[PDB]
Amino acid sequence: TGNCSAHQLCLSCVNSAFRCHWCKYRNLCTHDPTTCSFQEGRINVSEDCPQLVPTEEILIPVGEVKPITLKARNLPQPQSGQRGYECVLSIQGAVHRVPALRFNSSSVQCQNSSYQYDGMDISNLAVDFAVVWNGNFIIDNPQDLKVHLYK
Ligand SMILES: *[C@@H]1O[C@H](CO)[C@@H](O)[C@H](O)[C@H]1NC(C)=O
Ligand SMILES: *[C@@H]1O[C@H](CO)[C@@H](O)[C@H](O)[C@H]1NC(C)=O
Ligand SMILES: *[C@@H]1O[C@H](CO)[C@@H](O)[C@H](O)[C@H]1NC(C)=O
Ligand SMILES: [Cl-]
Ligand code: NA
Ligand code: NA
Repeated sequence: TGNCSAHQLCLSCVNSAFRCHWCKYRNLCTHDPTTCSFQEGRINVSEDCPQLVPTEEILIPVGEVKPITLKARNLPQPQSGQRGYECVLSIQGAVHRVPALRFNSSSVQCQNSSYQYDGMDISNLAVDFAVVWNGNFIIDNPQDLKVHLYK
């Protein structure tokens, strides 16, 4: 027994021993699935959670306008008034937000941007990033995927 609400993302939530459900449009974990917005928002097992899936090295050359195309599963369609998708990258301690597009439930793309980083001897920089929607609803990234900027 415990507060399902303490789980911050879907995968932790549905894997809880507390017996919890994830509300994908409200972005919260609950013991009572009736607190989700509607039935289709209720996630009960990990395979149904929104998540990025394993992919080969995401390689973006510095100083060139490029999109970043990410493979996923179960990405939610925003409800009325909810904001869409963004990529949030931490590059050497600074946060960059890039507009993104959900092409479908299995594909999200950070839209065209150029990227830079400091360091003449770093030929390939691993960058922490999140895909979010509605400002701060984070998509689970269980394989710990990184963006790799390269020189
Ligand atoms: C924790 O769960 C109890 C129900 O067992 C509830 O009364 C309380 O509001 C919950 N707290 C939070 C912060 O969700
Ligand atoms: C993205 O940027 C490249 C390079 O500037 C450009 O050639 C391409 O047309 C752009 N694509 C979109 C969809 O804006
Ligand atoms: C999802 O969108 C991408 C990009 O447009 C496309 O390549 C892919 O085939 C789509 N997948 C499905 C199942 O529609
Ligand atoms: Cl919901
Ligand atoms: Na969500
Ligand atoms: Na992942």
